[PDB]
Formats: sequence, C-alpha cells, structure tokens
Amino acid sequence: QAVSKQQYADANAAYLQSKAAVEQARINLRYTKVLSPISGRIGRSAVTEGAL
Amino acid sequence: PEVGIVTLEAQTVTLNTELPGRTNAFRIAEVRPQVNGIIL
Repeated sequence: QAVSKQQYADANAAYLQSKAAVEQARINLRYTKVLSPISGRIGRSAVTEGAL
Repeated sequence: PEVGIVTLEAQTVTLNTELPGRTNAFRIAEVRPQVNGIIL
C-alpha cells in the first residue's frame, strides 16, 4: 500500500515503453551492417561510398 | 568448267586483338551533409 495502483501502473507503463524502444533501437543498429543474403559472385556496387 | 583458284602459301602473321571500351574512375564517392546548417 506504500504506493497507489495508479503510480505502479504509470511506472510499469514507462518500463514497457522503454523495453519497446530498446528493441527497436537494436534492430536499426543491426541493419547498419548490410550483409549478403546468399553466397555467389557479387558484381558492381550500384552505390558509391558516401552515397545516401 | 573453269574456276578462279588462289595458291595458298604459308605467311608469317602476328596475333593481336583490339578490345574497345570506355575509361572509368577507379573509385567514386559522394560528399554529403549529416547535420543541418549553413555552409561557412
């Protein structure tokens, strides 16, 4: 009873939001390393370094 | 029946081939901004 159910709610609320954000952050970071979906011969890179 | 034949004889020839093409940069890069602002 040291704290209202409301407070604990709001708390666990933000906690979930965070956990959410982190996972999404993790995924975007992971995608910064572009990999080859398969194995084979790769040709010309249609993109230049520094490109966007 | 007559024809126009040519006497084949051994000649000394050099073997060289010409491959057409275009020149291209060895490597290319683009310069871009990664923050907003004014160019000083």
